[PDB]
Amino acid sequence: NPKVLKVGAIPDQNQDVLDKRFNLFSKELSKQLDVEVKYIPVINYIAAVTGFRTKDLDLVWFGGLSGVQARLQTPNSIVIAQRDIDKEFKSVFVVNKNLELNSISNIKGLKKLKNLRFTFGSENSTSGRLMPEYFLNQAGVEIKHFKGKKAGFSGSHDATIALVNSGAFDAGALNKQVWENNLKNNPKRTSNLELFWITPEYVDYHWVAQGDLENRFGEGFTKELKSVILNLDIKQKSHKQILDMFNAKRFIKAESKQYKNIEEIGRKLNKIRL
Ligand SMILES: O=[P-]([O-])[O-]
Repeated sequence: NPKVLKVGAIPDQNQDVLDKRFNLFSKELSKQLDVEVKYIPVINYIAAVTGFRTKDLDLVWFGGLSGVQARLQTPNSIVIAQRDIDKEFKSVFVVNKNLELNSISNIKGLKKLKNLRFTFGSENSTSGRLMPEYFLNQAGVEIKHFKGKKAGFSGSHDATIALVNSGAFDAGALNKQVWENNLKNNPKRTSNLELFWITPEYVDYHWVAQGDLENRFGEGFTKELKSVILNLDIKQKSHKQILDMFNAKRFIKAESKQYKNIEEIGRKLNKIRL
């Protein structure tokens, strides 16, 4: 249906959170743009990229890696916006309390994760896989050093927390904002977990739009869409509700140039391929 603006997102958290966030976002866009807007869930990160490529999705909340992948597969698409935090984004490594492992204050301490059961997030996660693996490798830790000579891939930051919290895995890595959200608002999910390490900064999440929206929605639509997202205003109750779900005071401009380092890291780890 070409007259519906279809919103998507990488499934980086439990579906209940995603539904609430993206349905509220969609309703606000629909009011301001005077068009039908619908959030369309997907099963995994690959499905977000491929749904964008096939034009089943028009406007998608991507991670750094998955947004790079999507824009490579889908030429002439548009980087729309990000949060302030997405310019200086971080991961956390977490460990199960039962290990009695002390936190570290230097990257070389990641060697303490060798011979443990370790899970990443999605195979295509920036904060849950790509950057954690990069940092592990800098410490001399490779996937083959983990218990079983393999790592888990949980598919989402909430799922990583749940796996380490249950003792299915000893350790994992995830989005630092998600870790903090769970720690405060869902403390039972984090009862058996301790913060192990906070990573250096890198670029992450961003909105990506199709390049052809004008043909369906009229001249100037993409500009209007970008404007609506950038002008979301913490002082307005309905905007606040949306913005709080993104753990942000505002959205800001983002350009394709800024994802060069993620792309290069992706190439080095053979992760540009889905
Ligand atoms: O790509 P995102 O899960 O940090």
